Amino acid sequence: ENFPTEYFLNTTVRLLEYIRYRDSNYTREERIENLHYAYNKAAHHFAQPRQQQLLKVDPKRLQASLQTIVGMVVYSWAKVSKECMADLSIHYTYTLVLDDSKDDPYPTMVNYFDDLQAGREQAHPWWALVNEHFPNVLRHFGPFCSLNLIRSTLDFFEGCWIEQYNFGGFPGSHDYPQFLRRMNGLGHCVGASLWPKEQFNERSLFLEITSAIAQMENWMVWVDDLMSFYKEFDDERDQISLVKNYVVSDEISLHEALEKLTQDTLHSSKQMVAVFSDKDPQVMDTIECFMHGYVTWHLCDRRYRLSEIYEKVKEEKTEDAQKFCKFYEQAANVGAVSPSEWAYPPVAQLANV
Amino acid sequence: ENFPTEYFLNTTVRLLEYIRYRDSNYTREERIENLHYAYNKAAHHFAQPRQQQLLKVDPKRLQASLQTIVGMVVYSWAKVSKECMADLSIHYTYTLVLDDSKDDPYPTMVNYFDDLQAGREQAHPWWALVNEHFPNVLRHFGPFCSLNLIRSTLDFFEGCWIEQYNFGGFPGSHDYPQFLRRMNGLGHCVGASLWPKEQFNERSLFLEITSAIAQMENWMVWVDDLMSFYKEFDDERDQISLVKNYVVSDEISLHEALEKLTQDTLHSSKQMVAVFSDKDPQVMDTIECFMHGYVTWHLCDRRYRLSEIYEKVKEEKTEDAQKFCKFYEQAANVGAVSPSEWAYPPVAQLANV
Ligand SMILES: [Mg+2]
Ligand SMILES: [Mg+2]
Ligand SMILES: [Mg+2]
Repeated sequence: ENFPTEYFLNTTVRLLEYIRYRDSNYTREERIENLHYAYNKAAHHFAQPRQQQLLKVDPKRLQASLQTIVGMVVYSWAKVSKECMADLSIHYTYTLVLDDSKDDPYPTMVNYFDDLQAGREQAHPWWALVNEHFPNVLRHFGPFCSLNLIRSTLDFFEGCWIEQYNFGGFPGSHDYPQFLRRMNGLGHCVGASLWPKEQFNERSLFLEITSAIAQMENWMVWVDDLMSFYKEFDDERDQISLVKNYVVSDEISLHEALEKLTQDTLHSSKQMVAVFSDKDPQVMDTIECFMHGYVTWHLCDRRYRLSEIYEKVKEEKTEDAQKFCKFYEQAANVGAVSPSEWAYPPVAQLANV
Repeated sequence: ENFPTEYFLNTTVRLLEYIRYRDSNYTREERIENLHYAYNKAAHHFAQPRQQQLLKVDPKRLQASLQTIVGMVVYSWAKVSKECMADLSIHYTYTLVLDDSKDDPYPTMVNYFDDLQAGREQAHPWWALVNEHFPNVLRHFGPFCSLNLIRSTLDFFEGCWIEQYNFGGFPGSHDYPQFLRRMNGLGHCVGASLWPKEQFNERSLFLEITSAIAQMENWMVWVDDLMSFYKEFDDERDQISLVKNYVVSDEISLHEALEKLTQDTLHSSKQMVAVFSDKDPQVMDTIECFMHGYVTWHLCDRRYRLSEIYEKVKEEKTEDAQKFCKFYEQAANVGAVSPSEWAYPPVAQLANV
């Protein structure tokens, strides 16, 4: 009934300690420069007439979606170039936006393969925009990493299709929940997009990169699920989250579902550190900066409402409460930025022009 | 080292006993009918000069691979049409060929996306043949199932790429083993290819089909990991396997890995029943025919050399050796068919003509 505040607090602090969440050389001024650069290129992109006409999305939602994504990319893909941040920001905004569509994909997918093989534009307008823009993203990567982004985005499309059914799985279908989360998680897209060929040699680091994808896929989706647990707790609109599907498919209490998620998240966090600590320094740096930035993004983006938790235990003398607050303040310290400092002008204004 | 023959018998018996292995998908006459029909069409396809030119494989290997796959398809896709069996046999023969192949995809995947988007033939000859043939397979399915086949085949390609490095994962990279197995397992391709639109309405059974894909993906791969353990054990190309990757990645004994696998496999089997038992009978039927036929195929087909094991423990007085031999005999009774009764003429002969 009530939110598991202490249990949530303990797990979150454990998660941050396990990943060695600490300060970086990534400054606020640098952040702002990156945020504005990525926002500005993406904003001009989505403001073009073709994009404005084929991408069915409410203007205010697009604006909010773009801002949250730019934040996610600039903060988590800390080592990539500005161009790479901008181009990845566009791709991930396309993916987030597809979740606003309730339109049945069936009719637009009947000739998917034949049109693809023939080089004809796809019937589904989202595929038309995404496949047209894709090269701007792939140009930053080698063939192996590119193949991964392509596959993950294709999986994501199928995941959105499945979700239109608002199905959490048949009771007893234990393998359904993760099958769905992987399908919609963009794990291999995220995992592989951390290695621009400009900074990494895909062939020389094949093993570390392949391993990063395998481990980051689960780390990223589970951390998102865990940190989204507070905002989703009482959301009666959101009915098929991973945790909620665990309840339905595994026939267990929400608490047990949360326990499952916590165990997987903490273990994933430890093996991440254990495996990459001794590997190539540049690789460990990218992985570590992703984890930290990804957490900071969740802590600083209003969408997750975690400030509400910080505000509820801000004066408790509990160990976890105090540790959570210190971490939170650390995050806001470098992540709490006013949108007026980078996200301007609005996409709709550039669209009218 | 030495093959855990003793434990191999223990696990195999447990699985067969739990699923209650019993193949009754065909009369001997029907089985021969389908095998020949599928083989004959596939044989004429692979004998075409274009196919002979681009598919780089030793004639004897192609021949042996085709017969192994015709058996897999006919034996497990018992409810689909002869045409579907044939077209699926061609597709899965392309994949098995790549499955044992040793090539570097890298150079021919550099312009993969751009060529795909422009409708230009792919540089990698395998993709050139597979994508050209694909429509003959997809015409049997609705858009959702088709999308699944496409994704799984693309995943499979990446899977074989990774295997080229003979990497079993970094010690402690717990997520690597299954990451790779799903990547190379063709799970969604197999699971989705069980629902031809001629017999099933993709929209009326969307949930059961999605569920079947999710659950069968793991049953399918795990069952093969267990049963194909023998032929892979000492094969250089198969040293990177789920079982052997569990050892390296999770730092555990081959024994523990096998027990882990069989436990998963038994659980997967249990939920398959629990979930589909009381669902649409036509769906349950296709699922049952696949599970039993899939096992029959592993016990009879050459590729898995399970006869060799039979010819060694047949005399042994162990209880497992007796259970295994009873099952092996039961499977041969229905599945042991002479190639001379259906696999003719040889591909090579049709090619020279
Ligand atoms: Mg394989
Ligand atoms: Mg193989
Ligand atoms: Mg195998």
